[PDB]
Amino acid sequence: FLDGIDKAQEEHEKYHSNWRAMASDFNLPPVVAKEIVASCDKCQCSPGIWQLDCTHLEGKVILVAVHVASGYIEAEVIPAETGQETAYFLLKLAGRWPVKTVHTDNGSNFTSTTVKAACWWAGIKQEFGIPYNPQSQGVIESMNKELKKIIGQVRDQAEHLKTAVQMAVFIHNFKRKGGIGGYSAGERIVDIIATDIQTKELQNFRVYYRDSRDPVWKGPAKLLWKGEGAVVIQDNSDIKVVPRRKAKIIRD
Amino acid sequence: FLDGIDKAQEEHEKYHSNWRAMASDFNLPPVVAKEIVASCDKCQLCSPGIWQLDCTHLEGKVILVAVHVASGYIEAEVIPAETGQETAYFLLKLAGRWPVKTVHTDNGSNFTSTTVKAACWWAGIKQEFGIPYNPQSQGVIESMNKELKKIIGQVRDQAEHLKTAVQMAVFIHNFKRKGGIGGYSAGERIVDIIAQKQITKIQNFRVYYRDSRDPVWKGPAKLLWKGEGAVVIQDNSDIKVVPRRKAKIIRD
Amino acid sequence: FLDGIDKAQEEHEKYHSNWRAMASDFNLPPVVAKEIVASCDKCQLPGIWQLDCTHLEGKVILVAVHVASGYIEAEVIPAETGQETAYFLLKLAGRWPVKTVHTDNGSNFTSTTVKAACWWAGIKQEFGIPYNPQSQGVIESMNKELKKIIGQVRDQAEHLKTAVQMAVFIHNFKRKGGIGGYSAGERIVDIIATDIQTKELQKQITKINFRVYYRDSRDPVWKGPAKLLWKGEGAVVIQDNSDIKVVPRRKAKII
Amino acid sequence: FLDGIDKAQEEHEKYHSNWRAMASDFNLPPVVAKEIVASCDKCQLSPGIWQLDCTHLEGKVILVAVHVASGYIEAEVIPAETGQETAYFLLKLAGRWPVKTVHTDNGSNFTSTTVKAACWWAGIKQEFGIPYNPQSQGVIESMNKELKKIIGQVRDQAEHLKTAVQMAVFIHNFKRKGGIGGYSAGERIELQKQITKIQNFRVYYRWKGPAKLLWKGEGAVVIQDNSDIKVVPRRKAKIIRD
Amino acid sequence: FLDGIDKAQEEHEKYHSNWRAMASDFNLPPVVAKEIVASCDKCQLKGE
Amino acid sequence: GYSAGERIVDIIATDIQTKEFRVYYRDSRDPVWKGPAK
Repeated sequence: FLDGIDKAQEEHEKYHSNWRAMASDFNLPPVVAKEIVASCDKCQCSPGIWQLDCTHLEGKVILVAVHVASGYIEAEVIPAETGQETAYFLLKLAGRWPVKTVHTDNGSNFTSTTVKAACWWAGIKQEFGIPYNPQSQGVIESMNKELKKIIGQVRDQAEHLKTAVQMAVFIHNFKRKGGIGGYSAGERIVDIIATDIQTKELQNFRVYYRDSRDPVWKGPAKLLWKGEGAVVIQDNSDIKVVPRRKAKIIRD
Repeated sequence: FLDGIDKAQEEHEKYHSNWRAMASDFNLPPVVAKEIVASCDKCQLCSPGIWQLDCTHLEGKVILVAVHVASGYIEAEVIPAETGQETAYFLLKLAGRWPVKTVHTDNGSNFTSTTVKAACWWAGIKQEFGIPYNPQSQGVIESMNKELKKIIGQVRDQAEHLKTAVQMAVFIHNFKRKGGIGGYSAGERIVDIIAQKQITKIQNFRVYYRDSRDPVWKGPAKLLWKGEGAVVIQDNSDIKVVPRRKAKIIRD
Repeated sequence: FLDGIDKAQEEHEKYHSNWRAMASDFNLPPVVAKEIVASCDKCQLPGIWQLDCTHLEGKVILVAVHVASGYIEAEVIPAETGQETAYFLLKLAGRWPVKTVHTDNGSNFTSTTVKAACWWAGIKQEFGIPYNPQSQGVIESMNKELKKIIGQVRDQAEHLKTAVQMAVFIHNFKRKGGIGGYSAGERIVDIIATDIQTKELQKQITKINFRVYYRDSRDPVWKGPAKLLWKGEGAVVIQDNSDIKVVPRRKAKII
Repeated sequence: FLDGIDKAQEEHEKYHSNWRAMASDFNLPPVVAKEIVASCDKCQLSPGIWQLDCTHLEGKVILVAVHVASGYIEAEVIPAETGQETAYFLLKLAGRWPVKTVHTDNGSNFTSTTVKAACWWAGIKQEFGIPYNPQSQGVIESMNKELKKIIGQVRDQAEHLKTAVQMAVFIHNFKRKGGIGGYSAGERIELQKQITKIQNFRVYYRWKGPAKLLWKGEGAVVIQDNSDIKVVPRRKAKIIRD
Repeated sequence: FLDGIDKAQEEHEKYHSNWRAMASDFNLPPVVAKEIVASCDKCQLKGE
Repeated sequence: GYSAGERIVDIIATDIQTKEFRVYYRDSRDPVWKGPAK
């Protein structure tokens, strides 16, 4: 495993990624894997949802996007805060992935005409203001701070801070694997989108829910699932989880 | 006649069928079709996955014929010789076109040949020799043999070699002769008859866990059921429900 | 058109694609999509099949593929003459309802026999480079994968032709994959049943044909034919060259 | 799963299909599924393969990234043909997909050192010349022509190429669905960790020599000794870590 | 009737004879003669 | 043809059915909330 040890050490010389990742390069139990971090001086929901934000590191404007469900990053140093350039970058996000809804604030950096045209052409919905759960915004701001610490480290390696911003984007996409089972943002992204296509396909049995309180039976309800203790059904826009011994079964 | 009726007459001269096409597809009145068939000298007027096979001779040439019980969709090809090896090759060619599961023969020496058994194995085709155990196909196999012989009796004027005339007759009997229940050509009916996939579509569907608070936690769920206004997904050791607005579904 | 079809047309104006979306996602009948691409100045462009050849181990192998599902029909051909390709194309035409075929301009397809085969069976053929040779690249990649398959199966078959057939079947049924791990057979059957239902849907769509001849208003002359739009008791609405008119049924004739 | 194991092994005796398929017959995690290919004599043998190229249009330079395995095309307008911009674009590529090896046209702007530097610190390999598979060789130019044709219609709705290029890219990524069954390029576009976790254990069974451990189920312990796979009950063997 | 259909059409492009005239002259089933009239644009001159 | 008694039955039932809090409208477009709306 000396080759694996050398490879993991080089990886930390380049990436300083999570020790959970480096356990893979070591191909060794965690006890040694902690040593690379210990010795390291700088160390020791719908798939179509995205959010856009901004930060002002070192007097420059950095606009960052995150896929909420997986900790993915898409970022670019923007020359100016004008809505025209944000429109171009939102065009990029929309082209590269099937993005359905975007959560930003009400500011003119997003309510400008160009952004509205971008959403109109690409087919994206946007929210303007405070989301119902600003803890997600707090999480992405914490991610912004972690990217900033990352930058405070990488800037030893990049002559231009913009390039270090990109370097961080990639480090967090792939090298910094963690959470659940130590997975990179790329892995979660890919798993989520494959799940999404299989769920489009998933989206011959109908049920007459037997409302014994009348007593009466409901009409041609659909069977969204036949669990073990209950049988979900949908009735127009309402989804009523019926009792498993009080649901008729019609085979179509 | 109308351009459509003239085209139908030319299609008759091409395909030796009058009533089965223009009376049904071309909406010709029955009187005109009856007059045409009167003038036409060439117009003398179970367990899906179950096929027959048989051997026939004509003008010193051997023809192996594959039939379908469930709609009378007939495949055929001229054989160089009655030997078993050619029969095995033809049955091979059969296997890849439709999910053949069990065939019945006439216990002939060329069919009891070992190589036939070998092909039936490595393809996965079962042999049920003797006569079929359903009192419809027993005379139906010979009736469709007679039908093919009669079709060739008219086709032969447009082919000097049987090797092409046989395919001509096969196309006629597969599509240009439409009848039976509502006037469905054998090919159509077999489309219908052939029509685990849906289970395997959703086997690896994991879900980004959220809840009614609309969070960005995106826990490592497994999709259990979809529909009726929400989802049913397991959360580690427990079970909950989430509206469709959240709980993004991805492949594992 | 329907709100869905109007939305599809607006999405075309937004995205400059007609057939790839409304024919597949919006379940539009192929005739309407063809009419739209014909009218679409920005669109220069189940019955589609392609035929090709390969020269594995010094022998000629001619392979057909159904574009929409990854199906295979192949046979080791004794020679490259158009006579035998005519016989095999006869086989393809008999076995499935094949409407159009995409090959090259070579004499292996422009020979007289192939033209007679298309004439008898009712098949159209393209000769040359298709507008999207990436499909040809895909089928060539499939040819290479069949060749790797052969490099493996030839441990099992005494005659390479038989291994060619074995591969045909393996890819038809056993090698299920894509979308939800489906065999070429499953996709083929789904597509053709959907095609039957779309013929029925096209019939019911075109129902709502009718030539209407009518006496115009104050005009002694009868005109027509106009397209019928709506038929009440006593009156009809008619389309006479993009000019909607309302005519009492006493002054109209519906054929 | 012994029935599943036998079925997958027979399938390889007949088909030698992808181990990804055989994971289904096994109905088991990938660690065992790799073994059928590993033991297969005709087996035990490129997604992550992208092209890059430079194009010009109306006096503007456009760098285009393609994917061989589905024709999913990325692109962006470049301020100038210099190498540094190319390195920045390739950087931006690295973080979106696990790019592993790219091929170029040996141009001076691509043979520039900074391109090599970026390919290193990201971990991207360069295979210059022309691709060694006779599909992408004409496919790269065919998709270049496709992008040019798409722009030929897009241009009426964008006065600057910098936006028209992204318009064409979104069209070619999703709004053009075709190929096998009509799948848009975007749609078309753990086991090793388990293998690495267990490959440091040695098993002594019945005592016989050391064996490579493969699985540690609930009722058995599958091993591999002398290039042969033997199932033993759990109590009949001892597992130690080396 | 194949012979008579071609003749009745030629006579109809001159005379526009109604369907009974074509059926009597060219020995036609009433449905065929009616189809000849029906597909004439110059013979559609009466409402219901 | 309703005698006064029946009509008054009807009127008083209508009356009881007709017998049968301030809000901050949350303008998320800003996002912002409105004042003491009634």
